[PDB]
Amino acid sequence: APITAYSQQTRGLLGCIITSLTGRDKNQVDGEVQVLSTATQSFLATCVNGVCWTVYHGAGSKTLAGPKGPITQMYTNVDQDLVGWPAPPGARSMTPCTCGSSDLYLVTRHADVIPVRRRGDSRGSLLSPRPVSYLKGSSGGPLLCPSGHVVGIFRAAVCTRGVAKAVDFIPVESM
Amino acid sequence: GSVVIVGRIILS
Ligand SMILES: [Zn+2]
Repeated sequence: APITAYSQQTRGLLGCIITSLTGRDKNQVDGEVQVLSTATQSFLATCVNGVCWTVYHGAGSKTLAGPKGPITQMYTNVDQDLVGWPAPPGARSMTPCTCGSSDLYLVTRHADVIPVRRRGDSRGSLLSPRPVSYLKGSSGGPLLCPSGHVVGIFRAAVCTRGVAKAVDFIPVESM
Repeated sequence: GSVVIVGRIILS
């Protein structure tokens, strides 16, 4: 692929449950994509223009643990399945695509970078299909064009019989 | 109950 990615974990359980409860995260925040957890689920946020964006089926209407206590959504749009918090200092903010490319790259929670064919405003097909369990936890993850700009964030897999062949996504125009 | 940054992905 043309983009590479790696993860670095920042907390595990005890730190997780304790920080959701308290709402204060003193950790140093880095990188273009935040890995997120709540009690029940796991998902991604993509930093675009100073907003951390993720899927409403994952964050609900929750605050995001921050340096100075819990951070309030500044964007909450249930039908689009989109929410937005002002990104914490440290986040690497990315930029909206304008090249209109149809070669896209999905970045997953594991930092794989997998090729996607843009098919509509909000649909993209996996060039090589994957098991759906491999995309699990990756909602909110970025779809990249080949110069590394946001075309959208990952919403849901389209899957028959446990293999994922396409993906719905929230097109960055929505953000 | 607040969402928590449990890790991050660095882009290249
Ligand atoms: Zn582009």
